[PDB]
Amino acid sequence: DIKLFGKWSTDDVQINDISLQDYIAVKEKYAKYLPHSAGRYAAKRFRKAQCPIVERLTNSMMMHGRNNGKKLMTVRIVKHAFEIIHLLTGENPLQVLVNAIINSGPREDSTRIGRAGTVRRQAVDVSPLRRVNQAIWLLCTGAREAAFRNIKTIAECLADELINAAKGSSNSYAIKKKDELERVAKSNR
Amino acid sequence: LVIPEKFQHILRVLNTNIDGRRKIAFAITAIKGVGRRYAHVVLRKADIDLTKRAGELTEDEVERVITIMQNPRQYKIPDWFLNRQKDVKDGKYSQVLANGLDNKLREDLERLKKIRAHRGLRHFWGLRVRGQHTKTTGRR
Amino acid sequence: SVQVFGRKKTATAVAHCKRGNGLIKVNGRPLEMIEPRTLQYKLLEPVLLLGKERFAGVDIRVRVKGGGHVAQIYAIRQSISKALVAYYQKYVDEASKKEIKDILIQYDRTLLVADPRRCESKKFGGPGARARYQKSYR
Amino acid sequence: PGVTVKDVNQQEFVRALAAFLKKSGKLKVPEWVDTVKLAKHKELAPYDENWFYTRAASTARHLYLRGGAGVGSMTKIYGGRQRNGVMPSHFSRGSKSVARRVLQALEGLKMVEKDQDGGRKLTPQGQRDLDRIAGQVAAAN
Amino acid sequence: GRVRTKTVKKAARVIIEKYYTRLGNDFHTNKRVCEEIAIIPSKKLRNKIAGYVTHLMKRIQRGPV
Amino acid sequence: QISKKRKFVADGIFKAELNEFLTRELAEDGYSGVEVRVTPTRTEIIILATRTQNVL
Amino acid sequence: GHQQLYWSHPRKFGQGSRSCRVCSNRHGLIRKYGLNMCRQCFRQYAKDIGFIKL
Amino acid sequence: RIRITLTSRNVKSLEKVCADLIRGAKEKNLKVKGPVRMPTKTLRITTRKTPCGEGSKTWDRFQMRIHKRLIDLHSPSEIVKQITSISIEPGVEVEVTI
Amino acid sequence: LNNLVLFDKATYDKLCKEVPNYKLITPAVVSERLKIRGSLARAALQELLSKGLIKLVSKHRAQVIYTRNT
RNA sequence: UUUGUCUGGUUAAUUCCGAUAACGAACGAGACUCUGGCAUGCUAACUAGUUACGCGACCGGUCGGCGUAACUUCUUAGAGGGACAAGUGGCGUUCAGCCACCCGAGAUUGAGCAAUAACAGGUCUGUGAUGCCCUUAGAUGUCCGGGGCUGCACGCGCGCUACACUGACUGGCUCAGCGUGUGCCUACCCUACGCCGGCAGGCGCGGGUAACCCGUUGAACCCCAUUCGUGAUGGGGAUCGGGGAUUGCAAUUAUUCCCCAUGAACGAGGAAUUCCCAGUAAGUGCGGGUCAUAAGCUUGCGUUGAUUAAGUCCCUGCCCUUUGUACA
Ligand SMILES: [Zn+2]
Repeated sequence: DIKLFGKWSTDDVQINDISLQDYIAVKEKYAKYLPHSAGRYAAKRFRKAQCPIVERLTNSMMMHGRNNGKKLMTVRIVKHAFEIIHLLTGENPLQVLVNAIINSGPREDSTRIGRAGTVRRQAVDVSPLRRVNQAIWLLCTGAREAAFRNIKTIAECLADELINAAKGSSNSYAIKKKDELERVAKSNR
Repeated sequence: LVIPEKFQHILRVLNTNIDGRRKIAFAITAIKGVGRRYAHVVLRKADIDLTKRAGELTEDEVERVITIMQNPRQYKIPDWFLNRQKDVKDGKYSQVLANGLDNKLREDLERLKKIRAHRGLRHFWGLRVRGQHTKTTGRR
Repeated sequence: SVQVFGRKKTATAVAHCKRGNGLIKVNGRPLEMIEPRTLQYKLLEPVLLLGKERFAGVDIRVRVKGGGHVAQIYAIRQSISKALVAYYQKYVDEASKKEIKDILIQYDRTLLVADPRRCESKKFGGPGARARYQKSYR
Repeated sequence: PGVTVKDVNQQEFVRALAAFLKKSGKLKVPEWVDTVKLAKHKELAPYDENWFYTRAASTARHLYLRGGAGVGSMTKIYGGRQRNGVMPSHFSRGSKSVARRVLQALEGLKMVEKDQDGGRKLTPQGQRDLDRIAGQVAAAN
Repeated sequence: GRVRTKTVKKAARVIIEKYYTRLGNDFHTNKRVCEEIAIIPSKKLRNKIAGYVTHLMKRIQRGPV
Repeated sequence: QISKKRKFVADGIFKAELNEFLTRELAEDGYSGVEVRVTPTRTEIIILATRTQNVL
Repeated sequence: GHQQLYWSHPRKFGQGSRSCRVCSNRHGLIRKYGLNMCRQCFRQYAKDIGFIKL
Repeated sequence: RIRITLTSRNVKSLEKVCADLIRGAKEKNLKVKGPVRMPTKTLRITTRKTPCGEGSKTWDRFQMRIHKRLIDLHSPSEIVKQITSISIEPGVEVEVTI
Repeated sequence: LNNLVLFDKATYDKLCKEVPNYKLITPAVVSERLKIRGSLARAALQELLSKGLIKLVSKHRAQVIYTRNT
């Protein structure tokens, strides 16, 4: 009965996509007590996918240079943000992270061609691991930039960002940029 | 925690507008000659709890702040805190506050400009005073 | 009676494990008294994973030195797990050791197997191992 | 059970020993405890004016854990990080005046003696006075 | 890249032309064979020679090289 | 008295100055190098040369 | 000249109080462990002292 | 209680002379406690290569190791002269105190 | 930002009659909709736990979490 | 003069396989030395530790608290062992190898070394290495003294510090590691502990030529509570005044430090561009250098420790093959 943070069951949450079924690692083998693993995971191609999704989530919040290297600060932030999910919405938060990452990866994208500086772009589609990590990057942007200059602190902003990609409101910078960088691939066609 | 009827939205004491919406030892920092390291021992020796805002205090303890503030040496603010510890002209131990630090500053500047010593000539010409390189830095 | 180490880094933990009525003490403080508490489950991971019945005969005293704080935590949990497995191989039968090693390894391999990564040296011409200075052209 | 300092949580125990070193009234308070900065790197005086009792509480806890220490090692324990302005930051040592006056004031109430090696240690009476306070935080949950 | 250089695959073949009655298919036997049958300086060359005579005995007994 | 490190360094400076001075005098002798061997009855300094008759 | 002002300056505590023990220069010295050579005379005699690149 | 202290810059001559000294003292069977390996001090001096400072700023790294050992034995202190007459190999030097 | 330094007369019925009907009560919750400083948020929302209409869910030096007691 | 040295596959590599008028080789690469990762197997030890004891101190537990007998797990460091694309599946002209996965400490650890031969590359300011020219006593030798390299309508580059709420300020808590230490020339040192000050410091007894003393190197960041509440604000601490101490023959053109005061742009920076692939970038401190005083630089050490790629010749350089010459 491996429970995340002591309190979260991993047994029940619903990945409703087939394409990210082996690429969101949350189910029973990847049930861990903590979002810290101190792992060796990015040492090969495709061992970084079956890092747990919570561990990738707290590492992608380490991003800017004032907060480089500091992991337990983001373990604390993700702990209070998950408690903010359980208090504001009251559903299992692992469905909120799974719904945010499944819903917010952009399914089509654009590539630059044109011999390096005349802009004619071409639309192709996205690999699912690129969709997962693009979704975590568009979810960690938003929330830090929307709690950069505010009276709102970060934990409510990040948990509301995962909520706002879990239900698909278009105040969500993950969902807003998802629609924008898929619609320019719609436009360059 | 509700505003009292004795709450002040401003103070204008010693002719600087002290805002009534800030905390007291950080409300008093506009007077040149009190900063915070002077301020917290001022409110230590004036026997006021620090927790209150600027409007929450009555006028009697506030005038105890100003009256003990002008001569702190009567009330054991000790001797190494002092702003001018040996004056050039008076030779007394003093802590000089808003409008008197300015007058003593420009008199010491103009005394340096009178007697042909180095530092006021460096002050008058437009240079850095204390030995700095101005070849690359300080351009206006 | 065993004493068997675990290390992650220049942090080095060794647990002193002999027969008793149950104990865990890391340098004289027990396992519920270590300073980082966002990492509280890492030291408790054999206690939550194996259960307190699997520790039911031993007195484990852990002595640590060196490293940082988190490397010290990761040496504490590895030294505790190696302490119980070394006691179990010497004094209990080896199928219990087989059961405890597949329940410990398959969760996380740093509980039984060390970390060979150490900090690589600075070389000249830059402030780290790989990074280099800014190299103006004109 | 038997409750020593090493078995209990160290965030409440130093404040309860500070409550005893306030409530006895036999720790002397010198004349300048209310206007001082506590090393050359800190900016301000303490928020709470009860810093002297808290500092003496932690000092006797540090003499509980490791004796054979002096003032010059008490400043090595109590250093910190100096912000230096536009220069890089530095590590700069703690004050010997506060450690000298705290350790003589803890010798004043017959709680603290010197070591045979010239530095400091606990008495049996000062050992007793800290294990009882560990016994009294041990019931408060 | 783990390509074997000239000495570890010429010296292994001149080790295999003679002394074929001692060599075999297991690496740890041939590694111990290689110090009676040669004078090799230090062991990383000797482990590389032993790895190529194990790969060559893996190749050679099902046809001509 | 003196350290182990400063003893080893100062004896190395003794080897350096002895070989440099013996090269700067003895061009004709076939000078190639010197050999120190120290026992406390007598400290022995052995010169390598191919022609001894100009060494004497 | 006069022997009360000629070389009367203190040649304690100076950059002119120390020099290379081989080549009489004072710049870029190696002061550690009692070498007192400048860096070039370190690099000539380096293996002759026993300091070996490894 | 006489302790002989060996020091060198190379390990192999020091290992031969320490083996020879303990073989000469184990053939006569005095009480000898074994070689106690004290930690090596690396003297490192990192100088710049270029004599005028013009190139691409490559740096040079020299080092020298000092290997420090001892043997300690309980004996009459004039029996101890006869063991230190076989130990006169270059490199290693012998310091004797009681 | 122009915030209250202490409570106005009709701020107490807002503090007592809107806020325990809110889903999440943090010190970042009240100050956006009240134009108050966060010091009023920390002191006043700490004082309501002695009025017993909230439950403390988490406490940290940066982030404090309260809610409705059903 | 050419082939050998290549159409191709493969490699980090003229590394190899293969084709084949070439066959066998040498230098460079690789091998090699040093370091990192493993050992309950050996050797082991008052300048290193574990533990069973014996006693003291405190309410079985705690004790780096005081001293003894067995061991070498933790410390030190030698002698050998060990990882080889070796085992398996697939791809592959079934050949070089490449990819995947178990068993395993480890399935590209990092640095030194560095060929043919050349540049009008830098250095005559490292040289009692120097060739010639120069000056050589109203010196360009050589000393003593004030001054200078520090100057500023102004550019360009290396860097540091920040533009804050993951923060700032105050208290508590707990952990490293490379190493330095009393000197031919020659005054120049690491500092325990006790007393006096709020600091730099003053004063004295001690220890140390080093695994012994500083030193369990009680390091910073990180962690846990207090306050602050988006304001050019309690961030920014630039510039600027009086005072105290240290060094030194001497601090003015403030060397350094501390006390108090003062609060400038700066709110995340445009065209161009720099650096980087696992303990890596980055955040953060501690040693070495220079040093009578000493680091916004350099050289190392550790600590907290990730996103992203597992490829291409579009760009920028470079090598090679074919090709053109009136260029050598
Ligand atoms: Zn040199």
